Amino acid sequence: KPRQKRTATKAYNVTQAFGRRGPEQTQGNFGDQELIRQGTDYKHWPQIAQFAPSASAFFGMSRIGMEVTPSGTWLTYTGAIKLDDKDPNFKDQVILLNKHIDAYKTFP
Amino acid sequence: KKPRQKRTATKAYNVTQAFGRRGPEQTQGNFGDQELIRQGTDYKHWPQIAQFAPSASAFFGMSRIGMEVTPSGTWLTYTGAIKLDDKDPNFKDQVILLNKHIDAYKTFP
Repeated sequence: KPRQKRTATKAYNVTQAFGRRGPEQTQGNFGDQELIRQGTDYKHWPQIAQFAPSASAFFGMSRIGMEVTPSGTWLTYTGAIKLDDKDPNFKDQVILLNKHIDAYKTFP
Repeated sequence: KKPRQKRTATKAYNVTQAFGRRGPEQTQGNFGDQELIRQGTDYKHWPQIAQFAPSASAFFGMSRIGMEVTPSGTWLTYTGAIKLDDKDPNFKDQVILLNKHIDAYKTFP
């Protein structure tokens, strides 16, 4: 199955499925060590996954493009998802997302 | 009623209804010709498009995720790229299909 259809778990983790966390255009930057090692087994995974798009929304909400580089042919995507600041758990949701965004920068 | 990112477009609740008019601005979607806009996931080639959409795990694993707080609220930003498989015997058809939908809105009201 292609990379975009993989699901990370304890036995096949985020790094294995999706590469090291990092800053470059081809890399993902999301996840602290616990999420990287556990994937969808991570204790707070469903609280993160609520923000992941359906296939329909992915193609409906995003700015989609095609690029061709020496490495290959790429379907590019970009977008933004608004958090509901009336959700009771809003403050915690933001805290959780921020804990995982660029977590790798403090990997010792 | 569902959060925008969990909606599913269909003939009953089409791409415009679920995700707004296509156009060139940000958070504005640019993907879909008139047939896909009207049909969503009922579109005849929807599976050949959906093969490129990430799982929840992949979306958070592959993408560049950010958080933008602005006068309108708090936004989770995402950017990334999905590699097509150059060795897939249907690669040429995939490229044609995606290109047919990217910025299709430019050609119709």
